[PDB]
Amino acid sequence: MEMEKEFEQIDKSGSWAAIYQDIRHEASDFPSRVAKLPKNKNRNRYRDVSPFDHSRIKLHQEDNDYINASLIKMEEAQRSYILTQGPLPNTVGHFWEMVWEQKSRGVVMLNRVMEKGSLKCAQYWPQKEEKEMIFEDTNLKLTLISEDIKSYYTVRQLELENLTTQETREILHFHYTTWPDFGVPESPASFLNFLFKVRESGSLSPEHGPVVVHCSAGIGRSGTFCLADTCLLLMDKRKDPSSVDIKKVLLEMRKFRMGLIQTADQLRFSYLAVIEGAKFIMGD
Ligand SMILES: O=C(O)C1c2ccccc2Oc2ccccc21
Repeated sequence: MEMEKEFEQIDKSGSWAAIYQDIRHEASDFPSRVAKLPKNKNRNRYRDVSPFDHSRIKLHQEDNDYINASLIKMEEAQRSYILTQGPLPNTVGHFWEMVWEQKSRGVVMLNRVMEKGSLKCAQYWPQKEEKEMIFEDTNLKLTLISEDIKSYYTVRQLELENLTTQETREILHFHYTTWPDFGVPESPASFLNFLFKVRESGSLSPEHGPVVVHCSAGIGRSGTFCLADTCLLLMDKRKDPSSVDIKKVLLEMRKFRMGLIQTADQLRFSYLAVIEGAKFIMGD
């Protein structure tokens, strides 16, 4: 069923809350035993958001390999994403260790450091060129190279170098700064413009490690970004683009991380974004 007609049918019937609860009911439940070990309590931002054991990212260290981060591997679409929480004061070094070890080119940030008057993640990147950051626990140095501030978002060029050797890779940083909590972007227009800037950078392409995507919990806004990207890629690949079922793609993605899409409004906005974005994919 053309999603655009499925969309109008749900809107006219006002059944978004009903559709959303049906997804919640059918979603995978896998163990998260490593996340719940007492040694890891200060590595989790939210008691109720944990990576499954089968899909969690492992840090390359013998001491403690745990980070709140999941590998979402889309087979039909040939895209991978790492979804993670906003870094905590004691996990900013782990965060950059993961980017290094997984060979990522891009970090996508969908939250502000402060929202609703509370801290939603650590200030984990440098704000001035001449004030670099050193992460002593993981032996990394991070330098701001350049910053491009636009109306809806900011792009930063960062230098990451192995202080174990001398390997130097440049990481890009895509910061959406207008998205509110459990809320929706302004018009899917600015969110789609942002998604197309990440794509144009190379950050989502198979010559690199998976993109790192976060918000505060790494399930709501983060979920909306990977769901919209994968659904548009499928529409581009298939003989019949009307065969793309957004609810079925979401349930596939929920095999790899719990809770993706946090509200019925986030589900509705994901539909809107894919419907408006398809008007480019199909040749306009
Ligand atoms: O499709 C593939 O060749 C491969 C893959 C194979 C089986 C299952 C999942 C899967 O995911 C991805 C994701 C990105 C790139 C390649 C793959």
